[PDB]
Order: sequence, then C-alpha cells, then structure tokens
Amino acid sequence: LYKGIPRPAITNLHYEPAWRYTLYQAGAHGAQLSNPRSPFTAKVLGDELMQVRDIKSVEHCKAWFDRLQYLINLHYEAVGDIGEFKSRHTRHVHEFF
Amino acid sequence: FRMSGGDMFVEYKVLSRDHRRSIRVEDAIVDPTFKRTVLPLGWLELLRSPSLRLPTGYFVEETVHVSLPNEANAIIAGPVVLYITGQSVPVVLNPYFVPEGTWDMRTRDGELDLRLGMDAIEQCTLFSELRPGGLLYGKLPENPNVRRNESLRATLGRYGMKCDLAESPLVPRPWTRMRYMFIDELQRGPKLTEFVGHNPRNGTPWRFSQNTKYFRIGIWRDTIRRNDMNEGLHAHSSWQKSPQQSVPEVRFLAPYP
Amino acid sequence: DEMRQPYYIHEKRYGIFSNERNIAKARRGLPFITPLYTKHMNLWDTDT
Amino acid sequence: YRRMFPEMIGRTGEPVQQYGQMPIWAGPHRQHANKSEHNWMFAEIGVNVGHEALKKLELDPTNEKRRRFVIRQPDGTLRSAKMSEMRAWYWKEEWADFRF
Amino acid sequence: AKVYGAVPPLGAAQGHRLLHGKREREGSLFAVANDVKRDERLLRQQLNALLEEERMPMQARL
Amino acid sequence: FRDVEERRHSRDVVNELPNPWYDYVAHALPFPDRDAGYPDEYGDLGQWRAP
Amino acid sequence: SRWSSVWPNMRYGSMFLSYSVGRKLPMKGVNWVTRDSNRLLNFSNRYSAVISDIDVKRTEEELNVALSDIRWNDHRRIYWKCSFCGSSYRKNVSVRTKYHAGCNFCKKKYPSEVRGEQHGSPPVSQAAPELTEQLVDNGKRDNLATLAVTSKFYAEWTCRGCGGSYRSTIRSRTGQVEAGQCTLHPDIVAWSAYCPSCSWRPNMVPIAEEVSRSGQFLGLERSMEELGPIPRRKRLAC
Ligand SMILES: [Zn+2]
Ligand SMILES: [Zn+2]
Repeated sequence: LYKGIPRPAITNLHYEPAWRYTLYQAGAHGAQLSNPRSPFTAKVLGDELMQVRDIKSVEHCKAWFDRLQYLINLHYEAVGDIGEFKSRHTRHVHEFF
Repeated sequence: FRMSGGDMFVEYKVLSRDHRRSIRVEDAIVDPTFKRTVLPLGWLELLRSPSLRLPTGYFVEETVHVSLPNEANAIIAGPVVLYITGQSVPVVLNPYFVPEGTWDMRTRDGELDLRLGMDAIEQCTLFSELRPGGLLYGKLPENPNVRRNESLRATLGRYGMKCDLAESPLVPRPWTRMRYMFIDELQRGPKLTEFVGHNPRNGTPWRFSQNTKYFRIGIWRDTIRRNDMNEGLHAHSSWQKSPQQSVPEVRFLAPYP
Repeated sequence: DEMRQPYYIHEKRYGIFSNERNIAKARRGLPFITPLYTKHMNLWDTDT
Repeated sequence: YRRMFPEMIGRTGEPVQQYGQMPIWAGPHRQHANKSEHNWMFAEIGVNVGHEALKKLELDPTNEKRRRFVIRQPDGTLRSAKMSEMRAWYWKEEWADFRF
Repeated sequence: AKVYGAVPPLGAAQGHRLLHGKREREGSLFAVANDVKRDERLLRQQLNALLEEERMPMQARL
Repeated sequence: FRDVEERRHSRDVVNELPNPWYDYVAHALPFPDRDAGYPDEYGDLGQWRAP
Repeated sequence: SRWSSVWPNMRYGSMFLSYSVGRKLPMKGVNWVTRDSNRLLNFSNRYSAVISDIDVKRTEEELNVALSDIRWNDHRRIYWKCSFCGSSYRKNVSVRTKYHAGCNFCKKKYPSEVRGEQHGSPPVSQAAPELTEQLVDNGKRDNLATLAVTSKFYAEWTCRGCGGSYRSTIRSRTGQVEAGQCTLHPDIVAWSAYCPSCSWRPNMVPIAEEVSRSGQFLGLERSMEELGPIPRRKRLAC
C-alpha cells in the first residue's frame, strides 16, 4: 500500500471542490459577442445596433414577399396573353411559392 | 356532462404536456362566451413539468390583457392537455392564467367557478352541441347568422329540410348503405398472397397471363397432352391445367372448393 | 480521415507543436521522416 | 399533433447579420478591391471544426467555439451564412421518417 | 367547480416574474454575463439529470 | 492615412459590429475539445460507437 | 495539334454539348422533312415575331437554307437580326420556340435577370434623355430609349471626343443602380463618358489640379470632405 511512492497531492482535487477553478470566463478570450441572440450581446450592442445588424435579413424576407405579389398580380387572372408567344400560367406562381 | 339550471357541467382533467402532473375539475360550466379558457394563475407552477423537449415547462409563456373575464393582467401558457369525461380525444388548450386581483373566482365555498370556452369546444364532440338544435345553441353570442327563438324544424326548414329522414321513396334508407361486412376469419378464410417483383410490397400480386412469349409453347404442350406432366415456365402463369386458376385473392382455406 | 487515428495524438505524446521542429530537418522525406507516432491512446504500451 | 407538439415545426432561426468591416488604411486606393464579380463564401476548418459527429454543436449559436462562416457580397459587404449555406459544408444528410 | 389535487385554492400570493415585473436591475456587463452563464449551465445540468433518469436500468429503479 | 481611415471608419454605423473572423481565435489548442468520430481501441469507426 | 482535342468550356447557361461520338450518333439518325404542319410560316398567328427576326438574305447565302424550308422547331442554326436592339446572332429556331432564346444582348435588357419587370425605375427617354442621341445609329434608338435607366443592357455609343464607337452599359453610363444590387465604381459616370482610349486625359484633370493646389496628391481627398449622432456599442477595454 504505502510502499513505492508517495500519494500525489493532486489527488486531493477529487475530494475537495475548493480547488476546481477556471481562471477566466467563457469568452473573456475575446469571443463574447458570438451568440447573436444572448442577453449579454443585447446589453452590449443596444437595440438600434441590433436593428442595423439584422436589416439584411429583413430585406431578404421583404424581397421574397415582393416577388410573390408581383407574380400574383401578373398571373392573377390565369389565362391571358402577357407577352409575345408567352401567356399567363398559374403554375409559375405556384412553383415560386 | 350533465344538465342543470339550463347549462352543462363537465368533469375534466388538466395535464402538463408529458402528463407528469394533473388536476381534476368536477363541475365546470361549458360556456361559449369565452373565446379562450381561463384558469387560476397559481396552477401555472403546479402544471409545469420541465421535460427534455420543453426545457422550461411550457412552449409558450407570455402576458395578455385578458380583460374578457372581468396592460398585462394575465398570462397565456401553452400547451396544457385537457381530458373531458365524455370525449375520446384530448383537447389542447393555451389558456389564460389569471391572478387573484385580475379576476377572483372563489365564488361559493370550496367552489372555484371554472368554465370552458370555445377554445376547447371546437375540439370535442361538444362542438356538435353548438349547431342548431343542440344544447349550447341558446348560449351563442347574438349574430345575424343565428336566430334566437326559431323552432328547430323551422330553421332546418329554411336550410331546405322538407320531410323526415328518408321519408320520400326516392332516397334510399340509411341502413341499407352497408349490407354485407367482410371479415376473412368468419367467412371463406384468408387470401392467397403472392408477388412478382422484389418484395411483397414492391411487386404486383398478379402473375403474367397466357399471352407471354415463354408460356405459349408450354401451355400448348399442356393442352395437347393433358394427362402427362410438362416442363416449362408455363407453370408460373396465371393460367393452368387445374380448374383453380392462380389470380389474386383466391381463398385457399375455404371449405368449398 | 474517419478511418485514421487523428494527427494530434503525436502531439499529446511528444508535446504540442513538436513536429514543426522536425519538418525543417536536413534530410527529410527521402525516404524517411522523423517517425510519427499515432496509436489510439488506450493502446499505449508506455502508460497503460 | 400540431396542438400538442408545437416545437416540432421550427419557427426560429439564427438571423443573417452583417459583420463589421476591417479598416483599410490604404484608403480609396484599395477600396475597389474587395468589391467584385461574385459572392465569396468562406467556411472555417481546423481540428475543432468540420466533424459530422459534432455537427449540431458546431452550428449551435450558444457555443462560442462555433464554426465560423462569412460571405462577401459583390458590393463588398460581409454577412454571416444563411443556415442552408452553413449546412452546405457538411457531408450530405438524408432525413426520412417512415412512421406516419 | 370542485377541484382535486390543487391544494389551497388560488395557491398563495404568487405572481409570475413577467407579470409582477419589478423594474429590471441594470447589472454591469459582469453581472449580466455571469447570470447568462450560470443559468445556461443550470439548464445544461437539468438536461443531464433528465437524461440520466431516462436511461436508468429497471433494476436500479426497483 | 491611418488617421483619415480611423475617422471615416468610426463615422459609419455598419461598423461597431463584431466580426467573428477579425476579432478572435476560437480554439488555439492543437487537439480538439471533444471526441469526434475517430476509430476506437478496437479499430471500430466513429459511426460504430458512442462516446 | 494535341490541344485541339480539349473540350471547350461550358458555362452555366448552356445545356448538352454533343462533343463525343456517343453524344453525336443518336441525333445523326434523325431526318427532318418540312411538311405543312412543320413549316414556320404557317404558324404566324403565334410566332410572328420570330418570323420577322430572321435574316432572310444571309441565311440563304451562307447556309443554303430557304425560308420556306424552316421548321418551327428547326434544329439548324440560322442567322438572326434582332428586331429590338438590331444585333446579329446565330441560333436554332427550336431554342427560340421551346424556351425564349434570342440575341444575347437582350438577355441583359432588363435591369436584373432574377426579376424581369420588377423595376420601378423610369425609362431612358425620361431620366436621361440626353443619352438617346449618343447611341450609335442603327435605327433602333427608339427601342433602346425605352429601356430602364438602371438597365444592364450592353449598348454601343459614339464617343464625343474621337467620334468613334465603343461599347458600354446603360446603367454604367447613367450611374444609377437599383436598391439591393451591387454598387458600381463611384467614378463610373465620368469614366464611361468616353472611349476606353479617350477616357484617361479628361479624368486626369482634377488630380493635376489637386497636386497644383497643395503640391501633394492623396486619393484621400474625397473621403476627407465627407467627414467635414452615431450609436456605438459598449466596449470591454476597461
Ligand atoms: Zn437584341
Ligand atoms: Zn473616342
């Protein structure tokens, strides 16, 4: 049992919670703003900067909808002739949707 | 479900989504003047069971004005399952949780004055009680579409009801709609199930008919010398010597033949 | 890379960034390179 | 099913956000440069990233070691990857559930 | 309207956090960050607990 | 040059927005943080075993 | 030589190549005749435009193909002259009928390919009417003035300085681009004013001016005078 080497002190770390540290925080390393939707980031950036931040996704969506109502207003009456040999197809609107 | 004083009383069981926690309610008014069912706020913490799929107990937790029962005076909490005594299907509410101050229903001693709204009526057999002639029809909020005092046959008479059920000889009587009922075990037995293809699910039940290239020589030899046994692939055909042909749903365990 | 013991093991045995030394060696890769030890750490003869 | 399991249809996603640009000291002389013909996607790789086993943890917006993507739009801006674009960088996944 | 299992009716004087809604304390980025991390790992811990109860063998349960 | 640039850089609002690529180093260590799908002591593939 | 054997590049627009013996052979076995049912000229109720886009002189010269011999679905590649922008090209009738394929220039006719008519931008005849006269005159200048002022159409213009003809873009000429598209070079308007060969001299004037004033030139100048309440984040510097 007690032959052969002394018991390594680091063993203590198992039985005593006092010695479990982490000297630093998760993102103190400079990554703090990674989570875009965390409360910490909402506190750091403030709201108007978050608006500025997501404006691009807003205009993505608006782009989808704008295309959709253009196609709807174009093909709404399903049968007409809108172009040279091209005529209205409800199927266009369908597939975009 | 029972009647008194002109209205319904139903027993139900409120439950969390994982059905870990539960509360019985004995007599609840079925009232279709409530767009959404109302519970006491205190139950919100009683019914909260934080499972794996919902790390917080509920999927939806917000604040609503909820001034309909009696600026955020209440809380919308979802989804809480609800089992009513009559019905086989669970009904899933997202109820208003109301504190004491907003509305206090203590109304009689030990009695909590709970009621069920159209949130839960839309999802039950209870809904058929909402149509003309039913027991909730009196309690619908007044509309152009709903006439208060009309006799039932008067109303249905306007919708085009003329006589009683199947009274005119031109309409078949309801019970001849289903005459025979097919149960394999009670009659004629099970089907003989074959397949041509990869599996039972991937192929057709049909064999190939007599007109196949490879079956013609064989079937010939089989027509001419009927009594001796003949080689061929002509065995696999739907057609063969024996009076019993191979076609789908042959009942082979039937006594006759 | 899914069938092969990963590279970093050789670090865990000989220390991190240990190979950058070896890569600048005079005679390298003709034929031989400083031996690269990758063996799943539960098989190590030394420790286990 | 829809009433009882609301969380089985995803209504939420990591928003596409524009990154701040690094300052160019050379000024207008180089400002033409990062503005070009195409979009430029950049996905990160390394020892901590690109492993299918860990995939969701790596796309998880809560994790700070989360794999990093970026996109230069042809006008020169930079934005985070749309979720589709993020998923493009993993071996293709087949989802089919036969149960209903 | 008789209620079983619901213990004293209307519970006892408990408002929800959002409804009562005391004025939100402004923590320095320190306070906020630490709140986010401790409650994140609080949720992590809970998820662990549940998974362990799910995976418990029947003999252990008995 | 540096000064004019810092000026017109701080003047625009689309900046002051964290850039994941410019700002930090996610992981500096040569070994991974958790075990991903590498062959086991028996030689079995990542797909064949759960850690 | 060796390198002759290399397959050409096939960009995104173009479908099947037919460069290999395997790819050629099954179509080599198709022999067309023109009946009354196949003849293009019978179908002018529909395809009238397509009929008036054909080069009747050039096709019978080079291809030895009569106009009465051309099927509505014809696979042969014949010469066309665009009745909109007036440019010549060679394609098959089949491809103009089955989908719309036609002069490559009128592909970029609208301001964006993705959304064809979605522009809310005024025509050239309105926004910048002084451009319509600089167009090289093929007689189609009334059709080209009809285009969007944001249009990506590649048009040819007669340079003011040397009176020769060069080729630039309508939107590059106006400078205006649609919201959500890519910004052009801030100077693009001044730079496309002339030939690529005639452009240098005039645009080197303000630079010589600015080195005359201060004896020193830095491109910085514009951005500087752009400088003479912005929300900003809390920082962790402290
Ligand atoms: Zn054209
Ligand atoms: Zn010129």
